[PDB]
Amino acid sequence: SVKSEYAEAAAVGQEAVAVFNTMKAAFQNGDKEAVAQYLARLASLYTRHEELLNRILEKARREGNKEAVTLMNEFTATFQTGKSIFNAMVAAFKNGDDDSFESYLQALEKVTAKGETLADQIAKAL
Repeated sequence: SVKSEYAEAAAVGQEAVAVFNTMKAAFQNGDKEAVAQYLARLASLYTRHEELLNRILEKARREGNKEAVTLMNEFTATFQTGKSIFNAMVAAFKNGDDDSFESYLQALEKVTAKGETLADQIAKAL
C-alpha cells in the first residue's frame, strides 16, 4: 500500500538522519576522510528518499486523495530546500570552507526539524 511505501521511505529518511548526525561528529573532530564518505552515503540516501516520495505523491494523485496530495506537495517542496542546502554543504566541503559548512549544517538541521510535524501528518493521511 502507499502507507507501507511511506513507512519504507520514512525509514530511508531516518537512516539519513543517523548518517548525518555521525558525519557532524566527524566534521567537528576534523576527520575529513570520514566526512567525505558520509557525504557520499547521504547523497545516495537523499536521492533514494526523493524518488520514493515522488512515487507516493504520484500514487496519492492517481488515488484522488486530495488531502494527501496537498500535504505531500508541501512536504516535497520543503525536501527540495533541504536538497539545496545539502548540495551547498557538499560544495563547501569540496572548497574547504568550514565556516559555510557549519552554517549549512545548522540550517539543514532546522529545516529538517521544522518538517517533522508534517511528515507525521502524511503518515496518518495516506
